[PDB]
Amino acid sequence: QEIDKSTSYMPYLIDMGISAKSPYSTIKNPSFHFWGQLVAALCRSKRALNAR
RNA sequence: UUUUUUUUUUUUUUUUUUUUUUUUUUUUUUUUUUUUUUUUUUUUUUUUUUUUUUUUUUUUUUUUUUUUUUUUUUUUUUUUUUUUUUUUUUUUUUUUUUU
Repeated sequence: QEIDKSTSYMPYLIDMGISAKSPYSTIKNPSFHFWGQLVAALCRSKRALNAR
C-alpha cells in the first residue's frame, strides 16, 4: 500500500476517489484509537487529552 | 451516509534586546521631626469628706369574703351515604442514539 512514501497517492485516498471506505480511520479501527491515545495521555501529552 | 485534537499556509518558538548601562543614592554640609530662660501632680482660698438624714416608719400586703383565668344537660377519632383503595393502564412500545 506504499505506506512509507510521502510522494504517493495514499494520503489522498478519499478525495481522489480511489476508495470509499478507508481502512485507516477511527470508525474502521476503534479501540486502537483508544489504545495509544490513552497511553500518550498517561505519558503527559496534551494532544491526546482531547481524543474522543 | 461519512467521520472523530472546538490541530495545522509555509516558516518559526523570551508577550528579550539601538549602543551604553544598573542603589526609582548623592551640591557642599550635616543627622533627637531636643532646647529662650527656669521649671515639672493637666494638686491646693480656708474649711471640709455616705452625690445619708424633718419627725415617724419599713411586704411598691390586705373592705369582708374567697382561691381549676372548671362545669346548662348530654358527650368524647376536628371517622363514616353506599361502594371502593398504584394521584397505573387505548393498542403498541422503551438510549429525551443514528442519513
